[PDB]
Amino acid sequence: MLELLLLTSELYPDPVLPALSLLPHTVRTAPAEASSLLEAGNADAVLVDARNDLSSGRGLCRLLSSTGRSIPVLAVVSEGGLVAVSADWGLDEILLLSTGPAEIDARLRLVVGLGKVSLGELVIDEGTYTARLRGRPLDLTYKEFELLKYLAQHAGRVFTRAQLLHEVWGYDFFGGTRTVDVHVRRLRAKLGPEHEALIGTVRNVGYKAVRPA
DNA sequence: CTTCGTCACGGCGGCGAAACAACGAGGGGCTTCCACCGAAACCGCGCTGCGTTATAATGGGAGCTGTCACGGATGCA
Repeated sequence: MLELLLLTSELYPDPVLPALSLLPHTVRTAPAEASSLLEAGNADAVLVDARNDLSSGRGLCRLLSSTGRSIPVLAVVSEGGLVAVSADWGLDEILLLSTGPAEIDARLRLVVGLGKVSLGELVIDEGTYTARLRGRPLDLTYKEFELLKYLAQHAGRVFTRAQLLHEVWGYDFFGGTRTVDVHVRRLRAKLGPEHEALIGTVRNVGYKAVRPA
């Protein structure tokens, strides 16, 4: 009753997951391509092969992730390869290549079968990449909107420039930037006289966010 | 083509940490025994030396000896 779409170059679903033939779910196969995500129709779940290669499997799990709406993404890895399997893959469920038929059935029937938190005086709207600080208008540049976003949810957490750099930027990451200094100085300006006490900037500890009061 | 985002550039400055000098409690400087080294001793005894042996016994075993020549030093006649 589920259409499972395999992105695997094995040309058969059998060595990727052996016991799946014991369940009468339909399996539609294609090589591990992003364009075969356009090959998804009424697929209820999707399995990626990452048994020997954790990197492209994790990135494909990432390629699916955050796109929306979304159909939940699954992957199959090895047991010594479960070290890299984490929440950073964008997984909803991970499968091993030795999980049983009723086990895969239960994981599938679990996974295929609200608003933002208010409020730290900085609302986050995901549409135009902008916020709202005690006032409707709040212009945030491409990276001056996520810098506040990064310090928003991790309020109270201490983050160094590089720790911020690789999540706030791509990052590349360049050096000798002061881009944090350029931003936080700018992010402490468009926030008006009030809420200047939203970021904790003590010397050489990085740039932590201080939540009220 | 237009207009916005980013990323150094350079300084500013206020924190900040490390160097330098008022010194007092763990070492340096005290006795106080006796298992001990170490002495001093008290030995005996392998180890070397030295003595004696009482029928008669009364002359080496051995060695295999040659060159080639030559000056000369040495016993004869």
